[PDB]
Amino acid sequence: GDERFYAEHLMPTLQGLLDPESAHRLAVRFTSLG
Repeated sequence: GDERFYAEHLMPTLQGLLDPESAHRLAVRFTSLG
């Protein structure tokens, strides 16, 4: 794991699993799902 662990497990993780647009978009959907 290098290019798929440092770019596929770091970018979408550090800048996607808690991003104001990536994490908020995937969260708001579950928060306002009903």
